[PDB]
Amino acid sequence: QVQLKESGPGLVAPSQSLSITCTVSGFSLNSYGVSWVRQPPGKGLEWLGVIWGDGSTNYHSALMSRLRISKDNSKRQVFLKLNSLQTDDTATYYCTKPGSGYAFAYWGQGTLVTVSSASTKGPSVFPLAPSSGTAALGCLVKDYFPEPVTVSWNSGALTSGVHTFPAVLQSSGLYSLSSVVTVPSSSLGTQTYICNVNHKPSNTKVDKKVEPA
Amino acid sequence: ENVLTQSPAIMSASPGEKVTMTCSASSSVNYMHWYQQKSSTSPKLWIYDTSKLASGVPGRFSGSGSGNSYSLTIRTMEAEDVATYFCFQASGYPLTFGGGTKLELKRTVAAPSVFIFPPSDEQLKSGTASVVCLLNNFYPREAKVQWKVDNALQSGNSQESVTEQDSKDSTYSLSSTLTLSKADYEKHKVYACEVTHQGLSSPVTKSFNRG
Ligand SMILES: CC(=O)N[C@H]1[C@H](O[C@H]2[C@@H](O)[C@@H](CO)O[C@H](O[C@@H]3[C@H](O)[C@@H](O)[C@H](O[C@H]4[C@H](O)[C@@H](O)[C@H](O)O[C@@H]4CO)O[C@@H]3CO)[C@@H]2O)O[C@H](CO)[C@H](O)[C@@H]1O[C@@H]1O[C@H](CO)[C@H](O)[C@H](O[C@]2(C(=O)O)C[C@H](O)[C@@H](NC(C)=O)[C@H]([C@H](O)[C@H](O)CO)O2)[C@H]1O
Repeated sequence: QVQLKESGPGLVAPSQSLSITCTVSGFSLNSYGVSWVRQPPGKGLEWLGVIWGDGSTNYHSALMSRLRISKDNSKRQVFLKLNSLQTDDTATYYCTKPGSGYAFAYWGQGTLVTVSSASTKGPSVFPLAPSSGTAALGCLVKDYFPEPVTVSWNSGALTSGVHTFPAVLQSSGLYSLSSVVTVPSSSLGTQTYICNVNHKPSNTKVDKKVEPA
Repeated sequence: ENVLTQSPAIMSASPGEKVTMTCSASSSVNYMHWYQQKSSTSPKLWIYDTSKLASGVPGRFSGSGSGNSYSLTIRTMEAEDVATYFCFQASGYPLTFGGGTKLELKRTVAAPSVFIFPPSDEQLKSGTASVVCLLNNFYPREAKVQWKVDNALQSGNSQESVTEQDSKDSTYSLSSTLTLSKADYEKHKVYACEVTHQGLSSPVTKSFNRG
């Protein structure tokens, strides 16, 4: 089974360099090319470059030679190095394997890179308590930087009826979001509801139990 | 470079309706490929070599074209087809993507369910009050949410967020968050959000009194 996974920094300062590793399995890098794609926030897909099985490379010229791709077959790793970052390099970066038609048949999950000189901030998590039969309850995830945060409920056991809202940028320059779920009011006496919040840039992991006030 | 342009940029289709979207290239290509992206997670290969479906793609999808002119067609729109679709050429360098067609499902009107949440004691402790109004599972997306504090309409102190269409029921949900300092929060008693939506005969108000 073909698999790719990116690992990179979430936050990098303007004029510094971006380094991302793509770790692969299920195919030999000696035999197959790996491309890189990015998606700026709210925008479309941009092809950045490729390293072929033979190690030859091709880059989008718009990058002004700031990009290099390299790889080490025995480590099963492909490396993106992008120099002299500016604000508009902020994007989700993907590695991908060309397959059928030379189109991108398998993709990594993507890693969000934000270009900013602002400090990393972990979120505070607060409950959105069910009111005193369908009940709504949730978590408010406040004042974090950069994106993203992930939210699950009961360690992934609760998915039906969950809505995790896109983050909003506050006037402070920090993000906030809420996650809510609707559940039967008759479950409130027997079922514990915990939101699990992760902010990887700050290594923040919060589990917040949400109960009637 | 071979710039790819997609039309329309945004479209909506009724359930079961035929959908067609186009990709135009600035220079001729031998083959066009297409991806489906849902909620900004990894794109999925959908069609390759103009008309060949990727594994697992349902038969209601097809692709066609030649030269500079390509299209993607869905025989019958289904709720699971709500996504953004991107064309892509790999016939010459640089490899290029079109800007995307966002495809939406036009379903029936559904009124929101409305909930209001006061700030937690924990948050007040630290000096800030966030009051949250939730609009759950509604259609269409257009909704008006107004905050009133002691019956005075608020302005400039709230922000909204809206989900993508739900994968199965195709509705939206929306939050509106009112943010005040603890001090300003304690200058008032009644916090209310008023929701106007085409699914509701008249506006729906949810409120609480501090206490
Ligand atoms: C061969 C070639 O020129 N490759 C180019 C590639 O050209 C394509 C491309 O532009 C597509 C459009 O996207 O159009 C043509 O291809 C047509 C169809 O898309 C395609 O599906 C079809 O495939 C046939 C196949 O050829 C038959 O063998 C098979 O039986 O049936 C299928 C399905 O019908 O062929 C159609 C044309 O007849 C073009 O030919 O374009 C890309 C850019 O997008 C590159 O320019 C490709 O060239 C690569 O160049 C580098 C050097 O810069 C390398 O030489 C690379 O070779 C390797 C590699 O080192 O990575 C050699 C490896 O041995 C090989 N691995 C294996 C297991 O064979 C890999 C591997 O093929 C690739 O990494 C992709 O995973 O390639 C060249 O591929």
